[PDB]
Amino acid sequence: SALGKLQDVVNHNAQALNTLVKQLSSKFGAISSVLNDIFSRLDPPEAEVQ
Amino acid sequence: VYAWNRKRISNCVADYSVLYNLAPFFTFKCYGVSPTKLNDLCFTNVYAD
Repeated sequence: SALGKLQDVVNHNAQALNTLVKQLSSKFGAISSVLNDIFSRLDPPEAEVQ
Repeated sequence: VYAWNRKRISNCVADYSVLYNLAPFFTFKCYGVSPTKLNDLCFTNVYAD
């Protein structure tokens, strides 16, 4: 634990970046979280708001 | 209409460009999928009534 500060810097950056990448698979209230499936499912009038 | 038929479609390739001469003056207004890209898709179970 002597080198705690540098490892804390590395851990902070890694976990923030990993949170960013994991949040990409969030629905945000969609029917589906993949834009391709949204594109092959609905009319552009509602695909637009989706 | 009351005794409508039910047909099972499976283990075959479905083409939609053929459904022009067989059914003139058709209207494919429909739901659940964009008809523009029915060509590049796969369907697990198809029922025709």
